[PDB]
Amino acid sequence: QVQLQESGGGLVQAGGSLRVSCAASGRTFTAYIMAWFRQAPGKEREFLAAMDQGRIQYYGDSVRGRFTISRDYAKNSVDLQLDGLRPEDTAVYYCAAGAGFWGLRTASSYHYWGQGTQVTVSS
Amino acid sequence: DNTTVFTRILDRLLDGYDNRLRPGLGERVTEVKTDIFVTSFGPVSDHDMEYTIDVFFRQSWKDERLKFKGPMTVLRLNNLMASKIWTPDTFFHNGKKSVAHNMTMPNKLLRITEDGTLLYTMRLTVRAECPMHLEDFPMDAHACPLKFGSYAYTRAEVVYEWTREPARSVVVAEDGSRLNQYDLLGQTVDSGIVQSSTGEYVVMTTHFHLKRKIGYFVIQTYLPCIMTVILSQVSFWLNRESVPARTVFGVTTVLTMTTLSISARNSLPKVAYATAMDWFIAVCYAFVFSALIEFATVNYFTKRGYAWDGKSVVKTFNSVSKIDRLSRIAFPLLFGIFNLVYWATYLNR
Amino acid sequence: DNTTVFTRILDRLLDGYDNRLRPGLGERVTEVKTDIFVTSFGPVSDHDMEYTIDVFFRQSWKDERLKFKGPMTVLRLNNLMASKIWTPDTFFHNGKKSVAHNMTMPNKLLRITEDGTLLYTMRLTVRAECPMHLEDFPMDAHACPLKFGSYAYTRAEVVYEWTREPARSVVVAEDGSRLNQYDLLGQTVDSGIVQSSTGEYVVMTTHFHLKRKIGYFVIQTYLPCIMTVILSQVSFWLNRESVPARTVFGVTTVLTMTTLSISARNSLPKVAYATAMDWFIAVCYAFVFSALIEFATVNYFTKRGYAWDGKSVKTFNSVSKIDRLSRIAFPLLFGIFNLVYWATYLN
Amino acid sequence: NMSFVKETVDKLLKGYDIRLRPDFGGPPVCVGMNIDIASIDMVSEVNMDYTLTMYFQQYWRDKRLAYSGIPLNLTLDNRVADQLWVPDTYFLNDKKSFVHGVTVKNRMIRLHPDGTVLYGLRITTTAACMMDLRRYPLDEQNCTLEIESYGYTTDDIEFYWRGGDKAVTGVERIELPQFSIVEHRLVSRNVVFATGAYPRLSLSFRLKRNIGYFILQTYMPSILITILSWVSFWINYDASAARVALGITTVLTMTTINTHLRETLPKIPYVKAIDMYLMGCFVFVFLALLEYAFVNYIFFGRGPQPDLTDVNAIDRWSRIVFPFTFSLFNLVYWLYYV
Amino acid sequence: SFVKETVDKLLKGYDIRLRPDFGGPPVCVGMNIDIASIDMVSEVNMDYTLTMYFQQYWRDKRLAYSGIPLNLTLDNRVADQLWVPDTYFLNDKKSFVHGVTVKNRMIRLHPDGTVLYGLRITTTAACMMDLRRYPLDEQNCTLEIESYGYTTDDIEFYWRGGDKAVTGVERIELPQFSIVEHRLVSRNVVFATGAYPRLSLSFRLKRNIGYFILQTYMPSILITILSWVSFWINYDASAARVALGITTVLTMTTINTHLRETLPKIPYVKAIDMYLMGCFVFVFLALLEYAFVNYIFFGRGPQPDLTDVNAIDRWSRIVFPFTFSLFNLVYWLYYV
Amino acid sequence: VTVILNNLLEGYDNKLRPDIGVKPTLIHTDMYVNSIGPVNAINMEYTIDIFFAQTWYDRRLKFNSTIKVLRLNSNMVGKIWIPDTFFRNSKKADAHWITTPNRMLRIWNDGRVLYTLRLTIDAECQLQLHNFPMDEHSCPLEFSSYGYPREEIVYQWKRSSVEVGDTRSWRLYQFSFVGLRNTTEVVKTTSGDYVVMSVYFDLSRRMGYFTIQTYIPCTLIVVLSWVSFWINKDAVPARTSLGITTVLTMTTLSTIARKSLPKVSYVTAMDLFVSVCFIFVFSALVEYGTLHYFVSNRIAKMDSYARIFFPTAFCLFNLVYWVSYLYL
Ligand SMILES: CCCCCCCC(=O)OC[C@H](COP(=O)(O)O[C@@H]1[C@H](O)[C@H](O)[C@@H](OP(=O)(O)O)[C@H](OP(=O)(O)O)[C@H]1O)OC(=O)CCCCCCC
Ligand SMILES: CCCCCCCC(=O)OC[C@H](COP(=O)(O)O[C@@H]1[C@H](O)[C@H](O)[C@@H](OP(=O)(O)O)[C@H](OP(=O)(O)O)[C@H]1O)OC(=O)CCCCCCC
Ligand SMILES: *[C@@H]1O[C@H](CO)[C@@H](O[C@@H]2O[C@H](CO)[C@@H](O)[C@H](O)[C@H]2NC(C)=O)[C@H](O)[C@H]1NC(C)=O
Repeated sequence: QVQLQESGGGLVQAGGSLRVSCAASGRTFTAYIMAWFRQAPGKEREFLAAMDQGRIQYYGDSVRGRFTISRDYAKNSVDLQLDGLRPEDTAVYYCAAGAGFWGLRTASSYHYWGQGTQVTVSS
Repeated sequence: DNTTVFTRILDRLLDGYDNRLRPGLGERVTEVKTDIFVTSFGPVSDHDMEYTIDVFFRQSWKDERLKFKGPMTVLRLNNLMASKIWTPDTFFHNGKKSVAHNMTMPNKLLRITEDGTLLYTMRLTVRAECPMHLEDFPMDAHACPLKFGSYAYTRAEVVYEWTREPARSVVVAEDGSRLNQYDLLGQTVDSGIVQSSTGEYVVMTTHFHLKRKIGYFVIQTYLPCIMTVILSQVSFWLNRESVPARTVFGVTTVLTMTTLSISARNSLPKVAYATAMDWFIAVCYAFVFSALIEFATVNYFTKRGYAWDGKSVVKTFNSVSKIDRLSRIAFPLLFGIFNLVYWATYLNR
Repeated sequence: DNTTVFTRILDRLLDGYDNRLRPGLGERVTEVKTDIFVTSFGPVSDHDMEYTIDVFFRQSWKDERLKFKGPMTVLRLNNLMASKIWTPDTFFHNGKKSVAHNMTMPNKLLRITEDGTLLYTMRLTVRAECPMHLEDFPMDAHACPLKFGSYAYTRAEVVYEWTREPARSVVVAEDGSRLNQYDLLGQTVDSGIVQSSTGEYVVMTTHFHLKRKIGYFVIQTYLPCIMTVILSQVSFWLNRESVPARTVFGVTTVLTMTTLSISARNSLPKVAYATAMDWFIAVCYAFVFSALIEFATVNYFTKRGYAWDGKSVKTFNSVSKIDRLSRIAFPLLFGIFNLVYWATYLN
Repeated sequence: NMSFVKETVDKLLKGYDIRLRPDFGGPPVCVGMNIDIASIDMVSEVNMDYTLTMYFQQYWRDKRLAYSGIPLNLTLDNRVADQLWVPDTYFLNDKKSFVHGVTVKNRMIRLHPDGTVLYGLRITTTAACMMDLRRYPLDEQNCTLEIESYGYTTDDIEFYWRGGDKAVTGVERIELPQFSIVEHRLVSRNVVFATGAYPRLSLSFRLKRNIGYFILQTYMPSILITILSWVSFWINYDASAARVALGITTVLTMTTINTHLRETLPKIPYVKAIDMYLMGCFVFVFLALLEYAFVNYIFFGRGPQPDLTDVNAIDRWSRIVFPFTFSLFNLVYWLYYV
Repeated sequence: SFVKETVDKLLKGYDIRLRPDFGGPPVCVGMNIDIASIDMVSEVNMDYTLTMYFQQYWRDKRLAYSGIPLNLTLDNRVADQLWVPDTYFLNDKKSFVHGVTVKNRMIRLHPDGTVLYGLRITTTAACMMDLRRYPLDEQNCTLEIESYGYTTDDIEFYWRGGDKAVTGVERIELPQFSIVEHRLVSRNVVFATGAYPRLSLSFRLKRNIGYFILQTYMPSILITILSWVSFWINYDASAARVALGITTVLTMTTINTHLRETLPKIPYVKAIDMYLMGCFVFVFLALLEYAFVNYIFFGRGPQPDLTDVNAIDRWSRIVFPFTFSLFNLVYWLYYV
Repeated sequence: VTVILNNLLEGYDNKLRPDIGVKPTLIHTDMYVNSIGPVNAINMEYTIDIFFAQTWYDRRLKFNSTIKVLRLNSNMVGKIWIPDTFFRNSKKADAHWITTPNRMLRIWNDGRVLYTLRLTIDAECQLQLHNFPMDEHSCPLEFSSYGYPREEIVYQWKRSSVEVGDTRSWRLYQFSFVGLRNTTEVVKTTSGDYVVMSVYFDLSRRMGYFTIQTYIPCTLIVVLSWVSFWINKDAVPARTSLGITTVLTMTTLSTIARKSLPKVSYVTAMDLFVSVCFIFVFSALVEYGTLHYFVSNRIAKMDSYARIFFPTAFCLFNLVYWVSYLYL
């Protein structure tokens, strides 16, 4: 069974960077779009970043210029360089992978999902 | 001396003009405004994982070295003038063999407005890539991309941007479809950034969403496989003394399923896994394989090698087999139960 | 700067140089010295009777208008200046749509020595025509020619010749086979003179001696034809009364040989005669078809329709005096024919 | 006589600006077209296209190219067409096209002494069709050729067919090996894109397909093989290995006809009119084999336990019904699709 | 402006027929490849199609400009007015630079004279494949980059960054193959004219096996097994035990005939021809087994194991499922 | 003698033909057929490789000197008026450019100009495929000027008009070169009257390949169905199964026999043969379906009649077939 195991960090100072990673196993995702998401408490899943096969970084409009997605096609993973963490970014970060049919921004196009990583920004 | 006025304007614009320099090379970025009119979304080749598209690829940018004052507010010029003016080097990031048409003249238009705002369209036939995930073949869907950007000019030099609310800046002509097998459900327009070895580039993106109509493979593959399993299940309804006849059912329908299982994966990329059509044939091959192993069991317990003459009642004759009286019900049932789980797993996604 | 003196040499070579005129136009002939390095002898197409070849086509001559006295003796120049200097109009006589490569630059080099000797070479991809006689298919051998000479210059103006003892001129790369069906058994070069309607032209010839590897057609054609004739002779060893069983031998094995007679001609151009493989199929079709005429004769003399029982000695049938001879004649005459076939055509 | 023509052409091209349309600020230039079709090469259903070779000519009037003293129609060399204004007319259906270039690039420039310019081209284009193969192979096909200016709108250029019904010639001399050209039409209209209103001409065709091939290829074998499935009704029911071997080998032969026809046709998502017939004749073969298994069940399964409960009655029934049901199948088929 | 005068100073009297340092040291052209995709790897034509971003760095002192701090990214048409190396590919059958919407070149001048000349090349490079272990084999496909008109006295090649020169290999997902490793070899080669520098990008294409199981192997197993039904059918059924073996030697033929349509005309026995001729023997011996039975009971009748008719069948029910299972154990351990 | 060429082109206008107000230029064409490639019956084409020569008189290229001939390269072709001769029925015509432009240009002192270039033409030949495969064809090769009418360019053949090579190295697989003609006609099109030269290549097919692939397997399987008349009555599964696989093979052989042909909509002479070869295969099983019925349920001596009648009625057909398509 495909497991999207995640890592990263739990707590960070407001004004400190973080690096959230996502390793994959059971399927070679070198042809899929591996993306990140964000679900605030009391709020739907919000798109953060995505990288295609051709190393093309699709960012969300509210998070552009801050985060930097980077994939590792050899180790079959995806990274998300958290940078400039405001206290409005305290949520659960999900790791997705899918072909993007009616997608690349829509959360219903990703068939494989991660578990989640509570990122807490304290001021 | 009628048309000497517009000749004087065009010669004045090209005196101190250098077509090797970006407009504002050490000043600012060059906001190129794009637009695509898809005339015909041509036939998708499964064997090459490619598709063909025929677009009017529009571009628009402001060149301040082409300001003029004349009788007209826009110079609807020839395509020769476009080769003497800086035009951006937009290429397609996943094009295999794309054609810039030039029948009968090079299909380009250049329109210089009075303040320098240019318009520059081309009629292209892009044969682009489309990475396919053929796990649910043929009941699947694909998002074939069409991705373009500058080749030499980085993010800090040329920035592409869609005109007029990007979701409605890639319009498809209703006449030209050219999709016999697939079905275009709509497009999705986005924009991204690469990190090449030379720098960041601005990359436009249009994902065309397809959906394979499965009407072909029902006629050619699914119904010849269903009607072959039924022919293997005809042989349960014969007498057990017809060994040279019930063998002909159980072996020729294997030869039929062998012909179907070889010629089903034609015009497909030789993928390293089983498609959803392969999970239908290999199970339908197992109802035909087991319809002959069943007869090998009934032949093993047949004592009397002669049929019922008719003028008697049960010399001693062979009774109707208890394996046949069960397998007249179990094999049409277990095939029908599989034929519900198969078409509900895949037609719901 | 430093390269100003080399621009002064190259501009002086082209002042008054006419590339439309042969060197030594009213004095002598132009003795062009050719050389071919075959990088890869590409795949030979039977369906087109052509063959691809990838050469370093070298040719050298003396031009007394390009002499110079510079700091260095050989100007290893760019490929741009070769379009401003007379190059001989060498074309391939049996050529077809051949390709001069243009990646990433046009693959040409021009080297001017200080006495005016040029080394204009090209990387071509020649698809020459090879007329094939397929009467011994597949046990045959071909001599596929290259023939190149000038086009506008007769033997009185441009004369071609080879360098370095002509058999050592056309050399092939040892790691450049690129043959999956044939086998290059060396080449044989020769000069020549062709009487055309516009004059007498000097023609350099090069005959590549090929030979077809038999092993593909033994697997795909000869073994399914032998294992069908053996299969059709299985039916002799059965009893006389299995008429719905021995008929299935003599009808399927005719269908099998008919299938093999079709998909064996697809490996050829559609020539209008019988190859040496068709004479194997037409005789192997005769042993299969005679294995059913035998059974139709045995069934013509069978009187009782029931077989033998495992407890008796009712009148049962005999063991078919035709069939006791057909189990000796048919396996032996097919063995005699293979010694006639495989010793006539393997030489 | 000779140097006077040489000094006249040198002053027509002196100061001639090929970047400017004739009457660049004034009225639109009227371009009249004329097509002489050489041949239609191939009409491929797999690629949904047709290859068209034609002599494509254009007349327009350019007042700058108006010589006076010479009483001739100066047919110049085709290299001057790179030094003149010619319209940027394209083909919207064009996939792949090329102007022929043997022995030179086949163009012509025939200047007239009032400024009228003839610009001929020998174009071989591979224009696309959109085929409705629901009635294949008993169908009629509409395949067009959309001619349109690219850069100049209807304010700058206007198109018309010279001799509005006799502009396209050579249609009746086209010999297609499979189709048959019924008629052709000439339409002059205007299309509106996001950049302006462009003039558009359209030569269209009505390709009716001939069925002399498909009878000998698919229909007439599928008739005779279906009739040979009916031999198992005049054969005794005791012959188990004979009435089965008819119906088993006949569903093979009705399969191998279907597996050959799929190779020459594209991935069509619907039932064609030839797939309404091969699947239809497959049922008469498949029901002729279920008929024996219904005979072989009554005499042996319901033995020791339309007319039924009788073995010879079902055969005497099926000898009349299947030559009557299949004969009604052809009568419904060959009247609905003809 | 100031840049328009600066570029014209660089290209005033710039002789593109002359190598940089034409009378002195050789120029060091450093290369860099960013592979886009590998389109199709065909065994019939013995080639593969490669699409890549091919880049070259060298320095040229004639193109040095001061004052401007920027890297002058010029139009691609100035590459027809500069010196660029005449690097080619030996394996090249048919290649082309992509020309939509323009010819995809780039010229990025640096203020010390360093020149970037990038290309987007789709080349069809050749591979002579060793198909003796087909379809269980590894391959080796190279790309021989070489200068044409300049010897090693004039030009030198090197990969930039060492092993980090060729990128984008891990992004490649071939449907048939699977890339194991790639190597970067820098050397010199000697022709009859001089010693030329040569670079080579090699690959190791290991073929996936999941296609050929469902296509060739797994049918041919389950049809060899259906020739074994005849040993359970009684020997009196002559029309039944023949129709098994006759249809099964037809069915092993149709697997063989529908395989050579998509495969070159190589003479040697592959690993799939060794298997399909191997499974043809177990089918053919299962039909000779019946004619051995039918000769003993009916020919030797009236006048290992014994010549009893039931004993030969009970012997063949054990040996042929054992020998064919022994055949696969030798096969799938010699090639895998 | 560079001075001869520079004065020859100084004041020379290559846009204008010679005698543009005086005379139609007379061009003496000359053709050397190097080879004729495969006549592709599917696309109705044939490939031809020719050396194509043209001589015309250009008074502007006169020169008074000693050399009396100027044997030149293809570097002068782009500076002299060259006629715009196109092949009227060509589809993919290509000149040769390896290693140089393969063109030849020779100028004599009286103004006569020889111009020869090597060409491959995929010409059009509408194959009337009746009497297949015993047909004879005359494939044309037509050429004329493109812009210059009859009043401006007139072509003419020479006394050595079309010259033929060895004919053994040609790529004529199924055909055989039997004849050669030429003609001169003036067509009438929209842009004037053009003088159209035409070369007709008479081609006849050898019929050696279709005998091996089609005729011999179709006859030796009609004979395969004749084996059942010697197999006795009441051999019911063997008489039946011999008469269906013979039908199954006629379905296979009729399918493959139409691969080299295009999709023609009529009955060729091969299609007449195979359709009759259905009938003797069809009427061999209907014979047994008659004989099995009317015995179990004269007619009983039908096998005594069918062993004589069916080898008679098939050999009588070959007397009608092979004579009416080779003679009469
Ligand atoms: C793939 C199927 C594999 C089945 C393997 C089954 C292997 C197995 O062990 O079969 C035994 C038996 C055979 O059934 P079947 O009726 O064919 O065999 C009867 C049996 O041998 C009696 O003993 C005979 O009578 P008797 O001796 O005179 O009293 C009788 O002959 P007669 O009365 O005419 O003289 C024979 O017909 O089957 C079942 O009971 C149903 C199993 C259903 C199993 C599930 C079937 C789907
Ligand atoms: C293509 C071959 C054509 C062969 C055409 C041959 C045609 C021909 O004339 O055959 C006659 C005969 C048939 O031999 P065969 O043994 O099959 O037939 C026996 C024969 O008919 C006896 O006369 C019968 O006995 P009877 O006294 O009547 O009661 C006996 O019946 P029964 O004892 O069982 O009751 C029959 O079985 O064959 C030869 O003598 C050897 C020929 C070898 C020929 C080998 C040629 C290779
Ligand atoms: C030059 O071309 C013009 C235009 O085609 C010719 O004028 C036509 O001549 C034909 C007879 O040849 C008449 O039937 C048409 O009515 C004329 N049309 C017009 C608009 O005048 C003219 O004859 C040609 N002149 C020469 C010398 O060839």
